[PDB]
Amino acid sequence: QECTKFKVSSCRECIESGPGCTWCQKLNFTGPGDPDSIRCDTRPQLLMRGCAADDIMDPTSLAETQEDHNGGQKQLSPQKVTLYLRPGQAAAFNVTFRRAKGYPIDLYYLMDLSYSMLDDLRNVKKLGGDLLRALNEITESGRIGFGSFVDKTVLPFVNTHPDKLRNPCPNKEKECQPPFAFRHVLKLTNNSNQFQTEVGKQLISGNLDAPEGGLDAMMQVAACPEEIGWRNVTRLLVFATDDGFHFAGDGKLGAILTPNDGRCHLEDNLYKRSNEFDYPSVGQLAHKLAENNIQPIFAVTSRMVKTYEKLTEIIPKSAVGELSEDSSNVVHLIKNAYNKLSSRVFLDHNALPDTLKVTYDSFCSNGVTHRNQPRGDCDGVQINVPITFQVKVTATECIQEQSFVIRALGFTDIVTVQVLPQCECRCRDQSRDRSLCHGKGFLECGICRCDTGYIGKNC
Amino acid sequence: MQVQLVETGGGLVQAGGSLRLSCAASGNINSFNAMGWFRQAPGKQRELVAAITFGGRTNYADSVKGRFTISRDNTKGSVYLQMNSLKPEDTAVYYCAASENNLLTGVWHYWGRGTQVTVSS
Amino acid sequence: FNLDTENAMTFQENARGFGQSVVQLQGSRVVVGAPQEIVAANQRGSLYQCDYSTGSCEPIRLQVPVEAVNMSLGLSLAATTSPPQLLACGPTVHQTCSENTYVKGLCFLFGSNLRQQPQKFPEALRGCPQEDSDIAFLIDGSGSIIPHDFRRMKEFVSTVMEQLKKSKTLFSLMQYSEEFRIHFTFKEFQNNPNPRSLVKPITQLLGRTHTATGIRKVVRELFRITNGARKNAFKILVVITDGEKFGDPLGYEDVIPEADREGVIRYVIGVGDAFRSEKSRQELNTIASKPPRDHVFQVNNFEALKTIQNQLREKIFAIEGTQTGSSSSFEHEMSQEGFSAAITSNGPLLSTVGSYDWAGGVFLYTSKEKSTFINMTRVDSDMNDAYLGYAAAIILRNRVQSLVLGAPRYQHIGLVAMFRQNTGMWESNANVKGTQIGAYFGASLCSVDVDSNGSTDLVLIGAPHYYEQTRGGQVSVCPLPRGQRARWQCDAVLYGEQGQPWGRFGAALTVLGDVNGDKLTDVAIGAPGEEDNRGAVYLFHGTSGSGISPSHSQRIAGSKLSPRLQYFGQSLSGGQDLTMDGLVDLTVGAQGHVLLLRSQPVLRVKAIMEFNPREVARNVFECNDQVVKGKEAGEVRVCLHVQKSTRDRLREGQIQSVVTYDLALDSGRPHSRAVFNETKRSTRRQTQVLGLTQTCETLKLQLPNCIEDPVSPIVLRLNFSLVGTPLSAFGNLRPVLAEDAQRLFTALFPF
Ligand SMILES: *[C@@H]1O[C@H](CO)[C@@H](O[C@@H]2O[C@H](CO)[C@@H](O)[C@H](O)[C@H]2NC(C)=O)[C@H](O)[C@H]1NC(C)=O
Ligand SMILES: *[C@@H]1O[C@H](CO)[C@@H](O[C@@H]2O[C@H](CO)[C@@H](O)[C@H](O)[C@H]2NC(C)=O)[C@H](O)[C@H]1NC(C)=O
Ligand SMILES: *[C@@H]1O[C@H](CO)[C@@H](O[C@@H]2O[C@H](CO)[C@@H](O)[C@H](O)[C@H]2NC(C)=O)[C@H](O)[C@H]1NC(C)=O
Ligand SMILES: *[C@@H]1O[C@H](CO)[C@@H](O[C@@H]2O[C@H](CO)[C@@H](O)[C@H](O)[C@H]2NC(C)=O)[C@H](O)[C@H]1NC(C)=O
Ligand SMILES: *[C@@H]1O[C@H](CO)[C@@H](O)[C@H](O)[C@H]1NC(C)=O
Ligand SMILES: [Ca+2]
Ligand SMILES: [Ca+2]
Repeated sequence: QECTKFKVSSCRECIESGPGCTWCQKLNFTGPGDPDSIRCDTRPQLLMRGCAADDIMDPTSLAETQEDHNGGQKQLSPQKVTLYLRPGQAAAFNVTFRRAKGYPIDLYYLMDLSYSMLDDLRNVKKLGGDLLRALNEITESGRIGFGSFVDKTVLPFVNTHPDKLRNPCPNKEKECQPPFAFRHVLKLTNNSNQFQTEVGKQLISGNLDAPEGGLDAMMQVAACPEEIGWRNVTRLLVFATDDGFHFAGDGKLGAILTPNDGRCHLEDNLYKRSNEFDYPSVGQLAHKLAENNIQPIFAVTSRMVKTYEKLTEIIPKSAVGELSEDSSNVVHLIKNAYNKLSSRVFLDHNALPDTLKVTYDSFCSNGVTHRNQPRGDCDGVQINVPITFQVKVTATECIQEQSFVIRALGFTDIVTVQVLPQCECRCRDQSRDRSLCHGKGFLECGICRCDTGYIGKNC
Repeated sequence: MQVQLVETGGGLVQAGGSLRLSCAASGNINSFNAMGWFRQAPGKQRELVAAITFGGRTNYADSVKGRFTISRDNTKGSVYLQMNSLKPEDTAVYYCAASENNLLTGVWHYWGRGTQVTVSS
Repeated sequence: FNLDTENAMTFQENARGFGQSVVQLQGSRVVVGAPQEIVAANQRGSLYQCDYSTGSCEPIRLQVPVEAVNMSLGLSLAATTSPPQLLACGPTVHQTCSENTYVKGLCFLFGSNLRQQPQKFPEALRGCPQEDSDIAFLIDGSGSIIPHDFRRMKEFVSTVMEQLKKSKTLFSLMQYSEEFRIHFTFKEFQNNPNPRSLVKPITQLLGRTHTATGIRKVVRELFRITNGARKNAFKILVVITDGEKFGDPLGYEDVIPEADREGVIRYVIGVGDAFRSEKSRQELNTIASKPPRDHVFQVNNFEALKTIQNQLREKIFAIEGTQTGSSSSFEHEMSQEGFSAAITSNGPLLSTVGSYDWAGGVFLYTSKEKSTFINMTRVDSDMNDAYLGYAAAIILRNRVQSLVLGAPRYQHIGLVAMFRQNTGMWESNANVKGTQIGAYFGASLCSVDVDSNGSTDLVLIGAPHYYEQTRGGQVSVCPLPRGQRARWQCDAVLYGEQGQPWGRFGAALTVLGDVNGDKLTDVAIGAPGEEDNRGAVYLFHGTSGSGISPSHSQRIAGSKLSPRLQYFGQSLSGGQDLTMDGLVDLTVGAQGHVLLLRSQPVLRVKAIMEFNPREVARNVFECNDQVVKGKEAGEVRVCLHVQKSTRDRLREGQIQSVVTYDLALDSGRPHSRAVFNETKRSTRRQTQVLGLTQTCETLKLQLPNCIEDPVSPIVLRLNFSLVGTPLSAFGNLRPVLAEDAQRLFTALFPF
């Protein structure tokens, strides 16, 4: 390869000078008596000049596998990797993903109850076991829940006049509910009969502006796992609406300037604290969804499809489906959304320092081969079909010891990757009375280093 | 359009005496505008002696000026004829007429059946 | 890089919202709004005046109208330095009409002083929309109207009454001839709401066309509360005439002014061949309300009355609402005027974010009697819910002013458009869209004149909710087009420091002018969400070439200033001197706290190292083998000049500074070829207090005679460190050496 040397006083400084630099530690190799920086060079220049690869010091970057041994086979292996990184040399280790049989699906159906969703509300009340039956078709022990949402209860998001706070619907309607931010209606249950009675009591509502506070409700679903009752396995959040959504900064119009804190504020299963906090941002919600492993399914109407399709870049584990303006849409769209979510696997890492660089090569079953990618990306993933992701990690300096995790998005599995440096030539300890050059120093890979003796020999 | 006219007030009266004729219209006040009184003496045709618009403009024949007064009350759908200083030459069958239109000399389709006024010398 | 952090002056008061809007006044004062302070019931928001000398803030007198209820005054602010003015807006006035409330805006244009009550903008609040409509008809019954056409006119009235009775409508009709004929009142329509039942038995009048007196009896007798007209209702009269007034004792000069004092809006349907002449059509224009084109149309015969009734339904609906149907598109109502404010030279502007179902719009009260309302060209559902006007800024094109607007919600992606006027017509010059969904691109706008040409070179667009892993906001560098008709294209992008993904970089932007004395305008960008909402402010220098430097020069964190700071950088205002020190000050807003950062004068150091014995002379290489010591004279001259890179109105005679000399001879070799007079090694360190005049010091070097043969010249390196002594006046304000100042200097002495 290539090696450049300047002002090299040690074996360590030689290895730091480039990934192609090697060091011979032969005694009295400096025949002319000239500077000892000549000792650092490439392997073939030194190998022809009297070194035979044992005298050559060449530390190389390494990957170690310490996979946990247990009965069965987890869906992501190896589980622990140790890397010794030399600056300029990449370490490669290869990670395998094997889709399991799926898990008991938790579907929380968070529904718009604006007046344009009136005919949608009648059908969703009567869906009941059909939602559970579709969940029980893919995986066993499915479990369903319900929530509802209108915008925040201040101007201009709703009409705050007391006559219209009582009936926000059009004046001829009198099966109408007052406006509300978020109501948790049904805790997650396999009992379709409690779904029918509790959703059946919910009345349609109305608001003033077209965008609504659905993202504010999605934050409360993700920030209140005990009230929603999220089992860890296959968290899914159906988001049905026919309008746009407010997001952070919109609350300034209602003089609401405190940012969303990401906390749970369900009191009496109502987000009565919506007037106190602003709407969340997209990235704020996307962070909380990835922590709690909740994958949204956006069931929006046709005029909103291309708008919510843009969210899939910021929320990687999300899906968009067309709603039929009466919720007569097939739960096959909800079923196909889960199939699109399950065919897409993303392999990514957390925040890294500027010293470390990570690439992923993605080998996929019917999803083609990718290389040098910022994140792993495979499509067409099938159950019990292994796929393989090649991680290459490169350090640009002698890094301090550190660890980071690689996680498959949509899943709780983690590959813990500990990174250690490889800059020491690991030379043999001398510091002995027999090994004293002119009475001072020690051998130190063939360099007699001065013991702060100032004027003298080899100093 | 259906309008029916009935005369109320006719009878026998002495010369120099007085008599008031009245008539109600059996229909919509919006369905007729101008009203008038005709009289038919023996041997003669029907003579318009007093007519009134809906707003109260009047016209009188010269033979009855200073003696007869036509007046109306639109709240009762009625028009009136106060006949003072009656003469034997005023003996006639008097008709009320009404028009769908508001002219004093045109289209008197609606007619009462008339009432007899006889003035004795 | 020269904003004083240690000697910062913090203002504080207990009022909810204090720090949510700051603006530098000219005369050493900072006006801050506290939009959520409940000074009294049915009032919200107040304003305070903070002076640099008196370290406390004082409230501002509030001339609030009675129905400016829950106003949140102080949310938006703007001021002009050259004419002393202050524009304070509360854009949440609540008008609780019966069955609806509305959120509108109200502003105040103060002058040089504050006990003078300002010019109210708008002077009149837009008001309660009138409730329910009283529609009267006035139909010609002249003998000119033939009987078949008269029933066509009756059928016209019946169908229009059938079409206009959506809900809560009262109707009346009066024929008009020689005499005038009340067929049914509003009360009679309310008891029998069947138009055909009321219209069919009507018979035609005949005679002279007394149009003027008929209008008078409509205003007096027909529009009368004893006949069922409702107070504060819409009063509409539709006159159907043959258009030739004859025989009426009254002219149009009499009855039309009394029709207008009662507020009766007049529509005229002109029927027949009478109006083929233009003179007769002008008489129709006399009857109707202005403009005549909306209120007058001509039909060739009574069978053509059917043609106008299709459009007349839309025209009469238009008063209640134009093409509205259900889910009404609210226009100039729900507007929240003054949500963003700015003061154009011609007049104060204020944005109506909630105009045309929150599509956004901007008022321009140049004289207040004319209101120049400005949104974009295309009218579609795409523009709905855009919140345009949420950041409003002005640009200067050769000292002629134009306008830029921000719509952070255009299809849930941000949008910024420019407007210029063309002979009184404000048209959209260009537009720039965002790319990150939910980034709120265009929430903050900032026009930058780098060279101070009078020509704005650059518009800073902020996307504070842009989420890019560690980063938590973005500012787009978007230069104005030169005029080649190229679409407006953003050349660069400014990020914040990595590590705060929810930092909201770009939420508030300001121009502070030249702080470092480089003749180029510098900018500041606030990130009030960094360090878990303990915000920070970044400073970016201007660049030659009319750009902004991609890397910031000074990051001022709100944690270091005070532990109890929060949202440091939510409001920014710079460009003026507040301390009268000639130093461009900068005010920052936080939650409950407003603090001003003073600019430090910049100094640069010039080092000259000159030797008269720069000649080698090479006498020393003839040593007579005696004991070798450093011999011969060592004349040296080391002058340091420190000068000001900044112009201030200080006296400039009190600029003291302390500098530390470090000198080294033949560095980089194991033993040097020279030593000094005193130390007997190759090292020197001197401290010396220096003014702005050149202080020069001669030294003595020592050269041993016989040394290595002359190959390499002797070098004398100098690294230094400058600490400016603080001023006795001006609040102990410390001069600071420039960031890019060269701090190493090498001297040449040949061998
Ligand atoms: C990842 O697994 C692949 C096999 O699927 C390994 O790649 C092969 O490496 C050998 C060298 O040992 C080459 O000859 C082949 O051409 C490679 N094949 C492909 C498809 O890349 C690779 O070594 C593994 N990565 C590791 C261990 O880091
Ligand atoms: C803004 O107007 C509203 C009107 O609803 C006020 O809010 C409520 O006012 C009633 C008055 O009887 C109180 O009983 C409630 O307690 C108020 N609500 C709350 C949450 O306190 C409100 O006070 C007005 N704001 C100001 C500043 O006057
Ligand atoms: C921009 O401003 C214009 C004029 O102020 C708006 O035009 C009005 O549009 C409504 C649509 O409902 C019509 O009913 C009105 O008759 C129009 N007024 C006119 C032409 O004077 C326009 O809607 C505004 N908004 C957009 C997005 O263009
Ligand atoms: C001149 O340069 C020298 C060399 O860098 C500076 O000495 C350093 O000082 C710092 C502060 O004490 C130490 O952390 C370094 O270890 C020192 N390095 C060496 C090689 O001594 C010195 O501070 C500089 N002086 C001035 C006035 O700039
Ligand atoms: C299913 O429902 C029954 C009651 O209907 C409940 O007792 C049981 O725990 C539920 N099981 C699961 C796996 O949800
Ligand atoms: Ca500058
Ligand atoms: Ca100053």
